[PDB]
Amino acid sequence: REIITLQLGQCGNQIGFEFWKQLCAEHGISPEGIVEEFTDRKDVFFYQYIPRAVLLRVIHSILNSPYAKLYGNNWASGFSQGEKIHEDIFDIIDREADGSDSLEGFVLCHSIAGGTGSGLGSYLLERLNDRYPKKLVQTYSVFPVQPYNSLLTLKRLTQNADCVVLDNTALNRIATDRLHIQSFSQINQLVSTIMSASTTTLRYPGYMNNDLIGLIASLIPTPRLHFLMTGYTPLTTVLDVMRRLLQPKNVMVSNHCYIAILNIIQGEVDPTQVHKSLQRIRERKLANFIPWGPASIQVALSRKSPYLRVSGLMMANHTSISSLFERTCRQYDKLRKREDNFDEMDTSREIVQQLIDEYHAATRPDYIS
Amino acid sequence: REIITLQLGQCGNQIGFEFWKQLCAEHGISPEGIVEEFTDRKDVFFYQYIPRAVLLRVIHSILNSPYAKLYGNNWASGFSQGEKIHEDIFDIIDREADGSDSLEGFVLCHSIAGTGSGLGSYLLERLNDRYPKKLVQTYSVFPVQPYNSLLTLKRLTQNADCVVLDNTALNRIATDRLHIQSFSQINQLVSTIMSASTTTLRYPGYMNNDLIGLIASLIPTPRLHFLMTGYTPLTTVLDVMRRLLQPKNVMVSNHCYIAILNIIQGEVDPTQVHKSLQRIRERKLANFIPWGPASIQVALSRKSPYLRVSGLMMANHTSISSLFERTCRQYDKLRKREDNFDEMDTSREIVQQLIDEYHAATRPDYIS
Amino acid sequence: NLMQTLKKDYRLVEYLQAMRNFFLDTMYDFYTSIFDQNVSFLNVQLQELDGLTLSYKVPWPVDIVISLECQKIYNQVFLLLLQIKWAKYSLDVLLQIHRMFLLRVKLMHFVNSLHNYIMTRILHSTGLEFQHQVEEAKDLDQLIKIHYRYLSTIHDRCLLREKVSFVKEAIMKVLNLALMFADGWSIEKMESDFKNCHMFLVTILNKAFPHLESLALS
Repeated sequence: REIITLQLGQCGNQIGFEFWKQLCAEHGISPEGIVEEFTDRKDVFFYQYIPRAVLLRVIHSILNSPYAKLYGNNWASGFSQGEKIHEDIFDIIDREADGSDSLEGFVLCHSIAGGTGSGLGSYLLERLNDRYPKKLVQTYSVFPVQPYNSLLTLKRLTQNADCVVLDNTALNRIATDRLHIQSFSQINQLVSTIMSASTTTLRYPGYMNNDLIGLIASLIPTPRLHFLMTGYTPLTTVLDVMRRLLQPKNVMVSNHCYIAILNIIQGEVDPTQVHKSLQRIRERKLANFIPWGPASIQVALSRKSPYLRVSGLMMANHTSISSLFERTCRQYDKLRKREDNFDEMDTSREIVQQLIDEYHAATRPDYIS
Repeated sequence: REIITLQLGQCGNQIGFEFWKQLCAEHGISPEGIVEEFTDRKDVFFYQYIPRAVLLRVIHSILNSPYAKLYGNNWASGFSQGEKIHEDIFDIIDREADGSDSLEGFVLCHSIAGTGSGLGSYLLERLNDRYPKKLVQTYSVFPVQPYNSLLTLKRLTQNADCVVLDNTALNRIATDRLHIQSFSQINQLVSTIMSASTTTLRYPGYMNNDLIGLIASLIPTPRLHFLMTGYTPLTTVLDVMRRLLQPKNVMVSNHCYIAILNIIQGEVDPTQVHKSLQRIRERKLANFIPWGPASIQVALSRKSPYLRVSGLMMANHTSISSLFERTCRQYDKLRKREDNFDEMDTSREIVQQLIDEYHAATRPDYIS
Repeated sequence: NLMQTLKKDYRLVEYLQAMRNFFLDTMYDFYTSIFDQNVSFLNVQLQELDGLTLSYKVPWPVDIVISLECQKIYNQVFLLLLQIKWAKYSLDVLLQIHRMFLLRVKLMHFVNSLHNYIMTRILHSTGLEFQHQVEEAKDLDQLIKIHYRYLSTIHDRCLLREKVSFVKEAIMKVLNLALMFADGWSIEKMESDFKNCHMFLVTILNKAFPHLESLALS
């Protein structure tokens, strides 16, 4: 069960290469895509070694790197181009699907703010649901005329992508306080760390979590509540790492309660005291939950790359993420009253109203019906 | 249940740092905030190790110390500057208050002699505003100066939940038993006074496992919330307490006590303490209020093994009224000697009430 | 030889020290949660009017020492101790109008003096002697006797065995004044009761067997 990855837009093509140079480094893979001598299951991302990537000016910058053998700005303008290269790119996609044994999902890296992303990323999600109906489409989208590109795209991600947001505002903030940078070339270093540890349990043989479905299904209960958040603490026991997760000082975000938590530990900690850590957490009551439905806090273990100490990544499903939408849609209404049909942008505002409504109604004891 | 410290002005930052020096010296914590290998519950005064310190020119001096790993002159001037950074400092408090699991108290080290007295006046009214269930104890230090002093009293008379430290009496001990004549030396005793005061909280015992457990035994009424301390050792349990009631040792420059609390940190035996109280009563070296049946309390503790019989005395003595009346007289002195100038009269009225209660507190008819 | 291999290696002595420690710090936070019930709610609190039976698990090598009828006595003193911590903390957590405060010091003293008597003068005097005695254990049997001569005496100094309705009830009924006065936060009708029961307390205890005078001062 392999996952074909697609990368669109400048931001998407940039984070992917930094995600690729990170992944092949964790394994014994030379930049020439050849194994070096120097158990780790490597089939999920690599084909027999070539990564199952489809990259879509910046391409020249990638081929000039020593990793060469590894393989306008308006929403309307980006879409029009899509329909014109409709047939051209799908043969690239289709041939990769038939080549794989049992294709499972579609990882996509794109930015709503990015024009190409706001035009070409939006078009694929409708076509991907049309051609292949039984394939999950999960995207590592990243939030930043600017509000327009954002809200118009959110209209597609709420009905097409069945499943992670990365806000540049919080990322640029974290860069100043604990990294002291002031560029794009520095903040991307931490972005790659998130995507890498996000797919840790899949690349190493474990007991459960052997597919993308094995991670998402516990998080998303309903087709509407399909937005997640990440948190990376190390920038030592099992109880030490969790107390740093729940602090909003490290989560890249700018009543309210979670839905379900997934914890990923990449260290060699003694797995006996993890049940002791959870007990004290329930005693302290550090995070609020939903009363309506049964939910639990989960944790998983794995092994750090030996060829390269405890790290940690958390997957959070919080209703506070709705506020970020409101801020955007608020600015959208601000530009609507100041400036062929101008109707598609009207229905898009209405459908996102349901999403923010669903979350604000989710934090009530009567979210059902 | 933890207590957070706040150091204000040059004085408060000085006395707190040296107190944090000796406290880290007593505990098995190296200066670099890293545990040393070489029994003590330290979660109240330490976070896993970084102290819960809120410091407020001397900042450079603190950083220059090898302990860098451990983290005008008008009263109205301080009051204005405090409102300017209202949310600036309270975010640091809130990130730690809500960052603390269950906060218990608020200790304050400040001198009412310039800007710390004004800023300290700002914190009290502000702390009572937001936190209504949090204890506020102030380790104020006493000696144009009469003005700044009397105002802080007006604020301290109704805001703080609970210790006088006058420099003059401390200046006396500086020459008598030390032969110095220095600021860097008098505080050496102040840190010893502070550290030994909370020994029962840092080393758990049977009694007195919370700061509210110690103070409320002394304070009879929220108006009479002023205390003075004693530290003679500079030998049985009877030898200690008798050395404590001598006025040569009390850090204060008819009358009677309200209640006495004693701290014993040596290896004394609990067989002889109840008899020592008897000889104190029979020989009657002290008198109490004629109205309420007053008692003397004493607690046993354990000295820091990482560091001999020592002891500390906490007192509520009505003779503290005289200290107020001096600055009070000094205020009436400069008032007729030299935009509203009306608040200064309001402060003079309330501090008159407290003194007039002291003189009546020591009478057989304190009722009504 | 048996006592030698019993200090470690089924360390019976180490287990005994913990026993009288997890009751008689840690147990401060435990009771404070009970001030503000359910039988499972307490367990997670512990693992973090007169009931709360407490027990423990003892391995066979020490089962013969800490018998089953020994658990109840250790439980007996724990129940009574908490009621003292209760009244002591209830009158402490708070902070003719001011006339109530004169009823506070006149009372917050008395319960405080009693607490200073049971813990320090009894629960720490015999405790200091008991440890100095067990460290010289030289027998299977006498270790039971030196131990059984520690409960049956601490249950006598702390007046709980006999003369209950003659003396102990007096302290018990005046403890109800610590409950009634705590909730209200009639006033004149309290001192008429308080000055009576307290004088009833001294005019009854005046019969003093001799160790009672350590508190008879007040």
